[PDB]
Amino acid sequence: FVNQHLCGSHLVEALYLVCGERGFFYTPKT
Amino acid sequence: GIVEQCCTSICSLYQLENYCN
Repeated sequence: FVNQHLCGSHLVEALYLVCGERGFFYTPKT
Repeated sequence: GIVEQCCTSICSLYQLENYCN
């Protein structure tokens, strides 16, 4: 699922799955 | 940032993991 174009909710979901209990930051403007 | 690297080009695990806490 990581090695492709990941946009919008699809990107969020990938971050959620990979990062697990660490959580993550989603900063589309930066 | 993430959109340029993972949405408008192909993402990688290496890159995703930079956004984990």
